[PDB]
Amino acid sequence: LTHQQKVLRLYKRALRHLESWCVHRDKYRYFACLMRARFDEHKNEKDMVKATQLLRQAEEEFWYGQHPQPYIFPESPGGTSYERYECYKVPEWCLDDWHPSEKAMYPDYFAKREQWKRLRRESWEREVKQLQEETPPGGPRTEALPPARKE
Amino acid sequence: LKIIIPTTMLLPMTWMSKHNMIWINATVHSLLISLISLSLLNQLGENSLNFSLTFFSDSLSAPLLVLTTWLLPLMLMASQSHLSKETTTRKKLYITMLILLQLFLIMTFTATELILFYILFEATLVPTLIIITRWGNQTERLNAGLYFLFYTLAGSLPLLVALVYIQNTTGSLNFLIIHYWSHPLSNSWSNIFMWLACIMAFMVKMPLYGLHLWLPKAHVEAPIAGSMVLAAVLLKLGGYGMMRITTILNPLTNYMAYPFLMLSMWGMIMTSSICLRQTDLKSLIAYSSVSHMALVIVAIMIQTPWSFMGATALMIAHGLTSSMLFCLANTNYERVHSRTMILARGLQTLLPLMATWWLMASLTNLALPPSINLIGELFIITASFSWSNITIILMGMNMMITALYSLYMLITTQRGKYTHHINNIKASFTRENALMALHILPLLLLTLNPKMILGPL
Amino acid sequence: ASLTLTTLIILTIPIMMSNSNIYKTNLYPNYVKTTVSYAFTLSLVPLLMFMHTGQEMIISNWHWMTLQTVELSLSFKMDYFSVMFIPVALFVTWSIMEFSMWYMHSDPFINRFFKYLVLFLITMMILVTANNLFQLFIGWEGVGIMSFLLIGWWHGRTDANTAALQAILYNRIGDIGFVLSMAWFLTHSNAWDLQQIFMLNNECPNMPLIGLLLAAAGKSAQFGLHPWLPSAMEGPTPVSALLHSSTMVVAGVFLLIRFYPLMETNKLVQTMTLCLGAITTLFTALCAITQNDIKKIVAFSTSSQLGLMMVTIGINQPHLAFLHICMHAFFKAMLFMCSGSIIHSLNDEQDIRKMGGLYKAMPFTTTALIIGSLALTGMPYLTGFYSKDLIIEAVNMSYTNAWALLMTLIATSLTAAYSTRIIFFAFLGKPRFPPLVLINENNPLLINSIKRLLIGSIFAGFIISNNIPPMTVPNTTMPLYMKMTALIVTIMGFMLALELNNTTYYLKFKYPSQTYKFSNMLGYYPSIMHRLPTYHNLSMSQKSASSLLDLIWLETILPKTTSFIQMKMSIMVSNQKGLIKLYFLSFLITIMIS
Amino acid sequence: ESYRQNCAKELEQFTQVSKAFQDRYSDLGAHYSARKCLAKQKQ
Amino acid sequence: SGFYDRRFLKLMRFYILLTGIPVAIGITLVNVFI
Amino acid sequence: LTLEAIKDRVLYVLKLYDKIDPEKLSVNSHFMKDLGLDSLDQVEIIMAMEDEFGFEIPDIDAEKLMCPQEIVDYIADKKDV
Repeated sequence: LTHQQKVLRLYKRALRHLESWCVHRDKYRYFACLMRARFDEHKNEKDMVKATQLLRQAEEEFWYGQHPQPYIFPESPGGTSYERYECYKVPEWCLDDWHPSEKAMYPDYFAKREQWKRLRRESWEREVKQLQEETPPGGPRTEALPPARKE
Repeated sequence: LKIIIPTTMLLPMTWMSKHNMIWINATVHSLLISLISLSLLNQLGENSLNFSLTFFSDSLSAPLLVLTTWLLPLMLMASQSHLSKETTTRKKLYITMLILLQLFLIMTFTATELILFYILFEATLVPTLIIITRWGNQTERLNAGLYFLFYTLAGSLPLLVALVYIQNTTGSLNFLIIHYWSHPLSNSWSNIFMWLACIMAFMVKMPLYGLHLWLPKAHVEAPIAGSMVLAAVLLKLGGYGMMRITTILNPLTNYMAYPFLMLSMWGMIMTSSICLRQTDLKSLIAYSSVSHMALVIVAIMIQTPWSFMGATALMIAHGLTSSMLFCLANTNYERVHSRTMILARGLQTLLPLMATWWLMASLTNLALPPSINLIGELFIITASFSWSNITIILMGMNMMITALYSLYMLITTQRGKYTHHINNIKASFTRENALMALHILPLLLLTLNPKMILGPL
Repeated sequence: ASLTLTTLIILTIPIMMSNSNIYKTNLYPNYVKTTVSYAFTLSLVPLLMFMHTGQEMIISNWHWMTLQTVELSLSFKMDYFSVMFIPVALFVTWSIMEFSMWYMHSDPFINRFFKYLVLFLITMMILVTANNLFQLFIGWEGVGIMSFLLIGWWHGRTDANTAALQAILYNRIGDIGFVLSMAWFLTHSNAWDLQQIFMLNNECPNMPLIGLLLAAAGKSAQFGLHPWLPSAMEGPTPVSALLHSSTMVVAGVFLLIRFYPLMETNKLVQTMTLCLGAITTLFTALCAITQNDIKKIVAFSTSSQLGLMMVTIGINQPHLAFLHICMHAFFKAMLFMCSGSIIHSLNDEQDIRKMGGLYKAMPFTTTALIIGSLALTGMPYLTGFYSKDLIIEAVNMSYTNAWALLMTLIATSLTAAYSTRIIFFAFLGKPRFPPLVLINENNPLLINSIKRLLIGSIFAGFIISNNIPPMTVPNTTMPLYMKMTALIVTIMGFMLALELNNTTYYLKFKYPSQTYKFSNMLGYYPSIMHRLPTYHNLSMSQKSASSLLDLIWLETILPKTTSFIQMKMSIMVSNQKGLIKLYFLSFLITIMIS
Repeated sequence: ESYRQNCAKELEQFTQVSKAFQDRYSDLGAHYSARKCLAKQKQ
Repeated sequence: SGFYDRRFLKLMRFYILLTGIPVAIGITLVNVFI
Repeated sequence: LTLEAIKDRVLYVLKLYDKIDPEKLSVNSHFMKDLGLDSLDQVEIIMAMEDEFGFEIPDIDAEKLMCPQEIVDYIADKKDV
């Protein structure tokens, strides 16, 4: 992690809890503008060693005011429905099991599907060689760019 | 003697059966002989039923006998896909272990001489040993064999000498007359060692909390056909015998019950607590089994008639439900070879009907009305409560934890996300559903007519 | 006789139809709503034969298992309670049917959902009707497990599962007490039947009543056992409306209602019942003042109502205590369903703070929620009045502990409080839900549902208070402020809560006081009673029991012992060597000894 | 709603009956047997 | 795939009822007459 | 929902932000090298923009953001349109 993104996430965070308090769009707008006004009016530019101390201040000042429970959108890990639908998301390979009396009933979809599976089984060695190629001994980074096919 | 001959007769039939048809032979005829076993159930409301000089059929034995006859086909249905690549002679050798085993059971339930009952009681030990040791998976099974073995013998052997002693200090060793000629033995010190000598073997074979260590380590290892018997039956037979020999003893039981009532009343809550945090399912079930057997053993020792009624009922119900959970776990173990419960994850998502069986099975494990499990348990809580008003505070905690872990095994190995890469699962065979439907249906019909399962008292 | 048993048994048939292909059809559920409809139509009749002539009945068609002395048998007593209660359940549940057809209309497995509905209701019928105590236990526990199946409906997210497990856990803790009592009546009274037990127990029962009380605390979510109920809102709304509003949780006190005379035998029972029911009203209502979910607020409300009626039992007035339920169901089902309309309308956003101000956007739901809130509030001739006023008044004029009465007062204030909170944020403000507005009140079945419950919600108080025989024998004298108090406390509620709420509207950021953090952390209670004992146990069950107690000592003490001793002995006797002079000389000395 | 009436009448005969039946067949325990009921009656 | 389960139920229901009908009817005929 | 609806609603929110001058706005218009808005306002535009949908933005993905096309692409992925 790095300092800039850090202070930023503190900002989005604090701002959100700040809505959670202010409820009304009005008051929230006002205090929001006041808040960003605080971040700039303070040290929008400074040496680092002071700045980290300013964060250590800010974290406390936030933690005291953080509100017993923020608003959370349902998709988010809090959620009123963080995984309501995980009952349903069946992995594709499972259909590949239906046996012909079922498989006959969707000739089209299955056709297109073997097209895909073919595409993969054909493709795979290339991702092998490429992954083998672009990689050093093996650093922090995940994935690597396409260059001529598949990726 | 009529039910017992054909049970012998399947063996020639097995050996002479065509090499790829044997499963059908053994299955069909085992079912038939089950139905013949069922006619025994009639009993009588007064006198214990009698037969030859050498057999009799107390009401206490009959439901057990029916059960024991009933299990063979089940073990066959479970086994017959677990093994396939095995050579024909070896397979044909294999079912012989099972049937030979139940033959010893049909003999050892109807008794009648307690020395005959003993020698069969201990004779059961061999085939189950062979099965645990040759067809169990992974290394530990070897070691497991030993724990299963000596704990029985170290218990059984003194019982043996004790038996011989009595038929010398009194007339016959036979059960009926000893039920009638019974006379109290009392305090001293010789009589106390007589007491433990006539109890410890039975209290080993149904595990007691201080001694149960072999049992989980048997169930971890045994191929499922060994598991179903080792759980559903042998424990219960140890209980049957202990209910038998209590015709003697008294009044001394009043004075000697206490230590074992402490190991049991505490061991139930304890083992159930351990049960709440297993790494792998196949053990979880086993500790659930001990956690229920403790109830049987106090139910026997408080010796109140309610307690024996509840004893019988709970023995049978726990039989069926435990066997059911075992096969029902082996299915997962075959589909993914995980054994560890954590890997199964979202198994419900990928297939439904098994989730239904998980539901029914666990649901009757926790015992809710009017499962014969429950009603079996409530009586012994009643008599226990009569025996000591405090005792309820212990029983209640059991009924807490047996909820939790039971539901737990459900919600951890089912509800939740599928693991992604585990492609191995393949959509439920007919025999699977057939099998567990075969466990659970009798268990539910049986509630309609308890009066034939409560037993002699 | 044939009538009541039919008004039960027909409910069973659709489940039977569950294996029939019609179940696999989309067509199934409407046969269920129609089924409950006919069930209700049939259900009215016994109540009327019960009316003008007043007869009551018990039947026990078939003994199930004849023990010595005891012979338990299923037995449907059909007293005042059991007859009066059924039409209510059929009514509200029928409305829930019609609601659910729309709430879930997208959802797969919906048919299974209805199957679980009927399967629940039938167990509830098992509980309300049963005479023989054991049958009451099957109704009990079975209702518990249906609660488990429905709470976990969205089984994917873990939180649903924890909620379900939590509910079964606290119910079970109640079940311990239930079993204690259930044994004790058999050991002593030798019974398991209300005839037997009512007959033989003129003497004071010092203890069974308290364990039975704990069981009553189980379902009813008293203070020691409240949290599962708030967490039970996590299941999909029509479920929580179904039974956490009414049909389930009220049964927990219904049990205690059934056994009034024995309570009357003791003083300490009425005592402690009051002692706790009051404080649970208060302690719940406080958390109810300050939440943000619609449904959590409504949940704390329903539990608070339960505490109130619980002192209504504890004040030794069982009849009104039952009377309050019958009113309560309509109110709460109203609230959860209108709330369901809001939530479905907006793509499901429970949180009020970004709930819009939509007083005009959904006017009919508005009306509904208004009459509902007024009913729960206890307005003078509206349905909630005929319970609440008679209740708290009777508490006033009764001899009793006063501090609890005080608690009833603050509680009935807070009723008005949160009830105004939800109105305020739900409607009044300029709207603040995210832009696009998919809002669509329209879909006729929903309309019809809310309509019927409004109808009951306004007439039933008067009609039922009129028709019932005067078991109450009224207290109507001194003084005048006696009757006024129920109103003025409400008025204080609206004035304080509303002026406060408007003061929230005036800029000026502040930071929370400790009381806010307290009452909005649900009393801290879940966050301490869950993160603590469970830790000490799950640790203990490994730090000790699983490990050193039974994997490392219990095995050391007798396998590893002997197994070691034979190592030593066996290496000692078979000493490998074999030099002659050794053992040969040993032959010598063994002869000298011999 | 009355009782404490004719029910007191039955309650009495039940009191006598259950009394004596309690007496004849109490702490016999499991494996109740006539020899034991005798052994109690002499007591 | 839901085929295997529904097949299982078709079978099981078919047999339990296969023997189921003659028995139930036999019990009824025995009820009305003898 | 459709891709045009996404790009349209997104710009329709970017237009209302004061610091952007609406004529200069373009789907491909860059966010720092073009327009001086800086991150402290970037956080505002992103949270305010997700808020329109009720959709939630994970932080590490919030770090990229920049080009509005990259945004419409992002919601296109998460909603799977």
